[PDB]
Amino acid sequence: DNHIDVLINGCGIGGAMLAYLLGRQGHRVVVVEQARRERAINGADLLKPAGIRVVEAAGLLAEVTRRGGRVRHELEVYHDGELLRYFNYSSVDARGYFILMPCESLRRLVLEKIDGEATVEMLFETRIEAVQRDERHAIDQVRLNDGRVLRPRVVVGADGIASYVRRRLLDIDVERRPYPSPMLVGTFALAPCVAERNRLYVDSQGGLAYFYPIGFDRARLVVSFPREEARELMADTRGESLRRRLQRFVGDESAEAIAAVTGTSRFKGIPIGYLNLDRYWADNVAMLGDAIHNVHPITGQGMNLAIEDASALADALDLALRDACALEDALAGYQAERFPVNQAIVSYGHALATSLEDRQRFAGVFDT
Ligand SMILES: Cc1cc2nc3c(=O)[nH]c(=O)nc-3n(C[C@H](O)[C@H](O)[C@H](O)COP(=O)(O)OP(=O)(O)OC[C@H]3O[C@@H](n4cnc5c(N)ncnc54)[C@H](O)[C@@H]3O)c2cc1C
Repeated sequence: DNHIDVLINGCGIGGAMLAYLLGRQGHRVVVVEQARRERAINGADLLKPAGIRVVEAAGLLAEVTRRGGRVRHELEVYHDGELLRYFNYSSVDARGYFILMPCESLRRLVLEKIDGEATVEMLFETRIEAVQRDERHAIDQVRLNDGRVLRPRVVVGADGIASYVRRRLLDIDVERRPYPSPMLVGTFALAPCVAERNRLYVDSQGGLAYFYPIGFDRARLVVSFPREEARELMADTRGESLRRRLQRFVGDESAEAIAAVTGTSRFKGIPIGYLNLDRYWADNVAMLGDAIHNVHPITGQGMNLAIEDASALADALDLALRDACALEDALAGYQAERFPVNQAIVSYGHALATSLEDRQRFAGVFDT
């Protein structure tokens, strides 16, 4: 009646994909999102092979490239201007390729599919107000800020790095530790060199610049420098100090990409955390994506891991909701499958970010 299978807090890329996968299975899903639907959150751009498998299982892979997603299989990494590593991800495995696809492009696609799933109801500009638990400490009722009351079998935090579900429903507090270098991303015209190949540049002074195409006709430039330097560089908004700083460690192959940086004003900061929560669930409440882990954005994997979590959670929840197994066993299974994968990328990110300056150490991180 007001009984539903799953109440998903947050309709980000993780939450959307979980809602679609559950809705495809005929589960009764309510998604609560505080923002308006059209609010575009720019975000990560990368899908790695495991994420691509989810997209492919959702029936979405063709539409990803039709909407500007790009299949790639190479990366060059430079340190102090010289090539350190070249990676061909498909040299052994034809499916080793990755995809560049803006988070918001993929989320809009998924939302279009949800629009046709009659068992899913998406509520925008809506928030959870209060919950009630039963004698077994499972949430049994949820009231929303519009006055709507629901009775869900399962509550999911897909609500991102400041997860309400984590903080308020599970009462978990997370220590922060900021990094000393921020990371910022800007969008520019696309140079032939960027269209050709992804190139990452780092230097012994702690500079980083990563150039890669996005969409049909744009390029990203992701940069990082120590905080005060980064501030000075972004202050000069016609961009001359940044172009010059890039020229110190970015060689001729990417000269046109550097010339494409006409200004600094549309650079955006990127969140940087370090987390992998030792529990992904309690009672009938589970979490995914940035609610449970924060990887250094140097890895590129924030969206990708949210999508991998979503798929594993949809599998585990489908089992529970079908009565193939007890919810606690299904949630325990979700955690065992995801935790080691998320942990490895969280460790890898931190190892990469802290080893920039040291050419040998940085190459060693790539290899291991
Ligand atoms: C500009 C930008 C650049 C980025 N670049 C990178 C990068 O280069 N590499 C990288 O690895 N990662 C990057 N990230 C991080 C990456 O986008 C995220 O890791 C990814 O989106 C996580 O997906 P998620 O579904 O878990 O959460 P999110 O995509 O954060 O989605 C959470 C959703 O929950 C909603 N929400 C939050 N609180 C509530 C509430 N109380 N009630 C209801 N709804 C709520 C939010 O509005 C949002 O829609 C970037 C992020 C930003 C914003």
